[PDB]
Amino acid sequence: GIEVLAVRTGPDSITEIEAYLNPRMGQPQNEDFYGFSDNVTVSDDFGSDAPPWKQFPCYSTARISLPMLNQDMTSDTILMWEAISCRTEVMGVNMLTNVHSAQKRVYENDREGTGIGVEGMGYHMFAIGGEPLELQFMVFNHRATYPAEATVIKNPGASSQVFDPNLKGTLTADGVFPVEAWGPDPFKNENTRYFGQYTGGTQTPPVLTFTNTQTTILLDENGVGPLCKGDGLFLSCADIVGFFTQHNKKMSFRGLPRYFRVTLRKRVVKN
Amino acid sequence: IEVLAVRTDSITEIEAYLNPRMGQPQNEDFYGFSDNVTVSDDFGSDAPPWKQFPCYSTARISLPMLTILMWEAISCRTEVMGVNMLTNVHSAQKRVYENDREGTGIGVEGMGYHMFAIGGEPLELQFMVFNHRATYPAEATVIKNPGASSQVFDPNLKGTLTADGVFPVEAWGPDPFKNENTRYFGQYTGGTQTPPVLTFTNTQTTILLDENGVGPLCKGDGLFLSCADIVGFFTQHNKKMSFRGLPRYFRVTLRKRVVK
Amino acid sequence: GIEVLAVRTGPDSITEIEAYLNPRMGQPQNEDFYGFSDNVTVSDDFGSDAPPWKQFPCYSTARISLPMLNQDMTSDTILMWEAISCRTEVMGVNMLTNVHSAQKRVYENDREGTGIGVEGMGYHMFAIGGEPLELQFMVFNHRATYPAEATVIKNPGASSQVFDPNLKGTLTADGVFPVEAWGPDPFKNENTRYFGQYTGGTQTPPVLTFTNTQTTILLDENGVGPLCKGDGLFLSCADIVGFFTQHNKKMSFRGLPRYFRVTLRKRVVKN
Amino acid sequence: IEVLAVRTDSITEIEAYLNPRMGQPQNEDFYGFSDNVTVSDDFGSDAPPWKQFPCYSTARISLPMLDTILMWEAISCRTEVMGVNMLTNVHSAQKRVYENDREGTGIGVEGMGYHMFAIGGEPLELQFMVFNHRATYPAEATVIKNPGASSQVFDPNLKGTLTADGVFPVEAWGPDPFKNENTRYFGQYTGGTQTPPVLTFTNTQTTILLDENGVGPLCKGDGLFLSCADIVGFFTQHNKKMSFRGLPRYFRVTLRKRVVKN
Amino acid sequence: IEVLAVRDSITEIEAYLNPRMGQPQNEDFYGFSDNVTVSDDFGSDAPPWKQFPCYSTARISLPMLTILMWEAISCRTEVMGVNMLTNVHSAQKRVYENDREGTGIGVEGMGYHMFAIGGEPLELQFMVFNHRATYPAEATVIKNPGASSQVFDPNLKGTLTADGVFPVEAWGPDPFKNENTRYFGQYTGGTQTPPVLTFTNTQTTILLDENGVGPLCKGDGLFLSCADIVGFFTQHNKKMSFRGLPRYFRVTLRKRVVK
Ligand SMILES: CC(=O)N[C@H]1[C@H](O[C@H]2[C@@H](O)[C@@H](CO)O[C@H](O[C@@H]3[C@H](O)[C@@H](O)[C@H](O)O[C@@H]3CO)[C@@H]2O)O[C@H](CO)[C@H](O)[C@@H]1O
Ligand SMILES: CC(=O)N[C@H]1[C@H](O[C@H]2[C@@H](O)[C@@H](CO)O[C@H](O[C@@H]3[C@H](O)[C@@H](O)[C@H](O)O[C@@H]3CO)[C@@H]2O)O[C@H](CO)[C@H](O)[C@@H]1O
Ligand SMILES: CC(=O)N[C@H]1[C@H](O[C@@H]2[C@@H](O)[C@@H](O)O[C@H](CO)[C@@H]2O)O[C@H](CO)[C@H](O)[C@@H]1O
Ligand SMILES: CC(=O)N[C@H]1[C@H](O[C@@H]2[C@@H](O)[C@@H](O)O[C@H](CO)[C@@H]2O)O[C@H](CO)[C@H](O)[C@@H]1O
Ligand SMILES: [K+]
Ligand SMILES: [K+]
Ligand SMILES: [K+]
Ligand SMILES: [K+]
Ligand SMILES: [K+]
Ligand SMILES: [Mg+2]
Ligand SMILES: [Mg+2]
Ligand SMILES: [Mg+2]
Ligand SMILES: [Mg+2]
Ligand SMILES: [Mg+2]
Repeated sequence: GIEVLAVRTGPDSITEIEAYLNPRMGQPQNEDFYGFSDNVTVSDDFGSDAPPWKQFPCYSTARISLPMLNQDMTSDTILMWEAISCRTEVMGVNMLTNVHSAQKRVYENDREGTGIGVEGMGYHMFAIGGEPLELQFMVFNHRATYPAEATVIKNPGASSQVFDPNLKGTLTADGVFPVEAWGPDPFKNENTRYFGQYTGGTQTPPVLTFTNTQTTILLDENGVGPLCKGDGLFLSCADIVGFFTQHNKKMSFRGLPRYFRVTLRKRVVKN
Repeated sequence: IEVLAVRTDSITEIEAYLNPRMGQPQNEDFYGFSDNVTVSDDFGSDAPPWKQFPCYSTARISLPMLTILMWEAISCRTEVMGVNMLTNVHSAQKRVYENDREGTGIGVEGMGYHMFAIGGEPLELQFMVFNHRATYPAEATVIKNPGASSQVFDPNLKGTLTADGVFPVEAWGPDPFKNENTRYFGQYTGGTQTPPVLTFTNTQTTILLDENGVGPLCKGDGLFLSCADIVGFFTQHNKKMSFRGLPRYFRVTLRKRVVK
Repeated sequence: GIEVLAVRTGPDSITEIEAYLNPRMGQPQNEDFYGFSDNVTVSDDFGSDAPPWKQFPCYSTARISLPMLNQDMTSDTILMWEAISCRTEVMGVNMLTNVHSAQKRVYENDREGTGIGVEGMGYHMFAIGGEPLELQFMVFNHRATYPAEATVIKNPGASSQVFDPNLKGTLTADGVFPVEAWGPDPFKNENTRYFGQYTGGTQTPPVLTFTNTQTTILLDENGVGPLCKGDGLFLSCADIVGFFTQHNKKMSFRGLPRYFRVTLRKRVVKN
Repeated sequence: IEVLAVRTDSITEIEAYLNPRMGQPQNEDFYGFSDNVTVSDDFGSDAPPWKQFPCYSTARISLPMLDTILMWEAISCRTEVMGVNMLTNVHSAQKRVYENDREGTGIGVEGMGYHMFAIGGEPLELQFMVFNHRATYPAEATVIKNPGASSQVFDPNLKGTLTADGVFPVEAWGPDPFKNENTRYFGQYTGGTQTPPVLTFTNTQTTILLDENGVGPLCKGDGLFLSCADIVGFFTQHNKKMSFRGLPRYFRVTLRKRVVKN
Repeated sequence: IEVLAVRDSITEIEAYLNPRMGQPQNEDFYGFSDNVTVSDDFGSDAPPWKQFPCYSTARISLPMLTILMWEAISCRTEVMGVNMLTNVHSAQKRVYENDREGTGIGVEGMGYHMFAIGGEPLELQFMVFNHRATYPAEATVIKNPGASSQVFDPNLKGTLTADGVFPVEAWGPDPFKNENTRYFGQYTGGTQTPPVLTFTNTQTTILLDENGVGPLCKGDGLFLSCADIVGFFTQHNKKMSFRGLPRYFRVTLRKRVVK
């Protein structure tokens, strides 16, 4: 319900922020497995499914405080920051050339060859908005009991295995909304742009690109970018690269951090 | 229909979801899945049990009440929702190293079949089957005794998608000889261990205007949405496999069109 | 050597035709395995190679009779139908979601899993022309003895395993020109547009798309579409989806029919 | 060459084919194939026999005879790998999908695709570069002898030109990006041995050969130089012996008369 | 740098960087790593020198020329020697090893292809798979980098100032810096992945930023960097080594007036 008016265009009308989101794969920060999940355990049935904390990835999010542009918030019009473009890069793609660190080998029976490296599912998504990303709760198995550390809808019922219009949330906190339990809500997010790709498998080769030359335009079909409510820019992502497999065949998620550059301009809006 | 001028009050937007109809009933523990797939020994004794195969999803959306005016669908967004759930490799899945009782679950793998249709009347179907001798269950809507020509194109074997969750995906497809008033789109990747590849964004708008600049015209002020979204197979520890589906989001923008 | 003159415009100037071509994978029409080849047998050497009839696919073709637009064919100029655009779709893709019909199972040793469905090579091609598709004879093994039912160059010699400028033909008949022995001739086909893709393997997943929204322009670099000599529109195709594998490991080609919509306009030509 | 006005019968089109040179002799039963590939135990005793490895195809096309002089300028091309249809053959003496059961189709052609072509007004300029510098190439092949360890990466001394058909090994020579000012080249490599081959064909694709300055290859000696290599994969026999399989390439080239300073 | 107008005025350079996969130049395995060994745990992880690839880099001296600077406006780049990967006879594990039959498997596995063109050294972010890895003395790394180095730590910076000693697995381009460099990278992982490479002399990449300004060559130096891991070479005894290829650079520069 924001009435959008004129773009401002002077030499001081554009700002740029840069930010990083570290991955939240499960293992705690400042400890030896930071960037990984704990070794994944698998239930015998849907009824007894209770994934332990640290064994599954959660979304990354941050609110970036922008310069406050309005001396008087009672004026007939105010300025808001409008996100018009971004650059985003998955960082540390270089580290995936490591095939020597405690990895199951290509020829395990012969105790020979390189490590198999990271392989399996890729889940890469990011979102840029003027308010938190709007979520739809949806799970593979509704009878999964998520641990206390996680933010989920408890006892969500059978309808949560597909679309249930009751089961909404917002990405309000870093490292607690499980990736497997929440996704972007296309019924909402009028003030956010999101982008995602899933490549499944457990032996799938990761495919990643990185360049500082690619800009994505964030303007909608009315030429309006995300408008930063309360001078807040919301960045969200998940970057599951695949799995790390140990000699003893235990497997963990590996994630990478994401870079964001967002170019914003001053937009007059009705107040 | 004699189509005259675009009117300009004059624009409306609708949003809808279609849940998948993979075979297991709603409001029960396996909703979103088929029942475990059984395989016949030969084409002559081929009776796929009810709940073991996916069916099309469909709905008619009631549009606001209205020479006549008709709602003309000019653009859409669509999205397969719940892609996020496929990051689950812990729920009762055959493991990567089953012989060692070790590794993640293998997750959902195998065939992707993704189709959607938006029109001003029900989707017109062409009946076509892998094996014409398959005996479909009573619950399913099929052409009985369709004959050998139903394994390829037979101009006689027509239908319309009039009901949700009963038209088998494996027996019906969009009819390219009809559907002048519907746009449809479909992608198929086969296999049983194929990596699923799904994308999601809110930045993709598809224009529904034909070559004459005319969108689907909503007969009886009804907008017809149809889809099927098979994501792949769920494999249990005991190697039983079932279809897994996901729900689809629709946004359609419509405008008032004057017609004769 | 047709001298092309003015395009006719106006409400009488365009016609649209729709047609289907059923696949010719080997098994006879109106019998239980229509849409399939017979089970593929494999030779022990190139010298003894003699593929039986029904075991290999052939090209589909039709000549569509167009409205006869000229009352007098002796006039200094006549009208010809000129194909300017087409839509084409592989029909029946829906059927490949069948993994229950007598298929080798994913876990055959456990008698468990879905069927493996249709997997392996995809060969998809179509042509639209004002005359028969012009062909180049070319074979994997020149010593192959084709059955009497098939149209081939007999005793073609070693040069037929690569390009031999002598080994020309035209796609004059339906369901008899083996796919594996004939391909489009890029030296000819001035009045035909053809398009093809091959994806090999026997375990390769089929990849097919279908929509009623995709139009292919058929005008050449001079703005001239295929001109229908004698009011005949030539449609050709092959749509090998992959193989059907039985429980006993016998394998057969599976094909699908193709839809054509062709938009034609009246073109004046010299006569 | 100082380039002046386009003098545009100012236009000519040529068509040609280059048969592959996979190793087995022409006019004999395995034409299009290599001989069955043998693998060495180590880099120090590595001598790939003649016929077991592919070589580049090349031809010079004689064009219509012609202060300043006229030269033919190639402005566009079509090219096509022909015979893609033959790869639907899964019956000709092929290892079977279920060999232990003596059942299934043949496995067909699978493995690496190496597809390159070049169109120039002089021979394609080459850079010598090899997997293993100690490989002993056969007498039939054109190689740099004793090329040194440098030749496993870039060495500026190790140059050649593609002057003859069917004798420059693909695995020892590639296009030189430091040269080829008067040639356009294009290449694609997909590796492996069981990789699915992917090939397309159409007569609706034309490639523009003009450079940044709007000049196409100028045909020195009124000669048009066509080169290629089209490895589609490996043929596997019942006894697991493997051989390269190649396909011929079509070229159409449109040329116009260009005035140049003599 | 305050950038004024585009100012005889154009120059072109060509260069190659040979790969630094680990085995020494002018010896029989130039282009390869040594055979890769694998640790039993993250705690005892000490990759020997020559078993892992490092970045290649060179500074190109530009012609002697408010001030004027050289501004890189376009490049061509190509991975050379793609032709050599058609070799399936040179001491490779056979397709049917049990039968001592078939071609060699050739080069297979991970592709890492990155290049950068700049007016100063490439700015690096340190990031490693396993922070407890002990890199050998020959390598340039951050010693005892801590758990934060397994993801993004803003304290863990370098610049690519030396050829063949910055491990690819420890350094990547820093998106927080590199305002005067253009970098491009693609990774495809796995150990049995088919390599996919293209080559042509018909592709030119524009190096101008959103303000129409290319890399400005500080001290009249042009900085070229790359890593081109094509995949692994597998011997009959299943030992595996990195295989790299050299990269070609063409760069077009123009004279630019700056304050
Ligand atoms: C053991 C197992 O995996 N059970 C799963 C169950 O499979 C059975 C089910 O698919 C039925 C059809 O509804 O078919 C088979 O059971 C038959 C018979 O129908 C049943 O009554 C008897 O118990 O055993 C028979 C042979 O097993 C399948 O085993 O399916 C459910 C979903 O419907 C769950 O997946 C359950 O884990
Ligand atoms: C058995 C078989 O597959 N035969 C095929 C034949 O393979 C031989 C061929 O590749 C030659 C080199 O020209 O090498 C091997 O044969 C050697 C020797 O050269 C030969 O004279 C002797 O009889 O056998 C030896 C091996 O023990 C290969 O077996 O090659 C042709 C193609 O050239 C056919 O593929 C034939 O089926
Ligand atoms: C023996 C081994 O691989 N140990 C792992 C260790 O695995 C643990 C698992 O065996 C079980 O005991 O649960 C705990 C939960 O924290 C561990 O997952 O995990 C650590 C990293 O967490 C490391 O991978 C060891 O090598
Ligand atoms: C037992 C079996 O799988 N039968 C197949 C049948 O195979 C036949 C083959 O075994 C041999 O006898 O030759 C004939 C040639 O016409 C058959 O190929 O084939 C039919 C299909 O025609 C069917 O697949 C049976 O199940
Ligand atoms: K930006
Ligand atoms: K819309
Ligand atoms: K024969
Ligand atoms: K041409
Ligand atoms: K350049
Ligand atoms: Mg909404
Ligand atoms: Mg119609
Ligand atoms: Mg011709
Ligand atoms: Mg040069
Ligand atoms: Mg910066």
